[PDB]
Amino acid sequence: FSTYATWWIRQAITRAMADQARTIRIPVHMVEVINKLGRIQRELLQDLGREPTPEELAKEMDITPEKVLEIQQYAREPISLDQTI
Amino acid sequence: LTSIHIEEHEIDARDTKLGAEEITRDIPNVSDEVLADLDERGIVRIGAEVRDGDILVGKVTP
Repeated sequence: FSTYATWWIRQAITRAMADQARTIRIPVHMVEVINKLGRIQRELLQDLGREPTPEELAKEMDITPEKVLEIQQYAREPISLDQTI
Repeated sequence: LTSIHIEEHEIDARDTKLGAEEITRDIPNVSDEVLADLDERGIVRIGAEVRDGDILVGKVTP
């Protein structure tokens, strides 16, 4: 029942984390790209050492480099008003 | 006792999720006379005296 339910636990948890984790809504099929972008950016930060570029990100994802710019602006988690600066 | 005081004014064209920002002369709903100090590229020509209200950088949002 563990080896069975592992599916449903994961799918439920990640289906929730797709929606309710962020303030602004972004569907699972349009946030998985941001999560995997995060993961492979961590991988490319780990391996190559420096930060990779949206062009190389778009070469890794196999997308238009004007989309990875569009997905980062979504990946900007919003900032509060009452903050000591 | 006359001094020279230089105020720095910084602006940029960042690609917002809507479209892409641009630093260009032409704006739609303006007058011609105010678009004078600027050149074709959308920056003021060097040495043009500015009155409070003048355009220092021509920038457009999507």
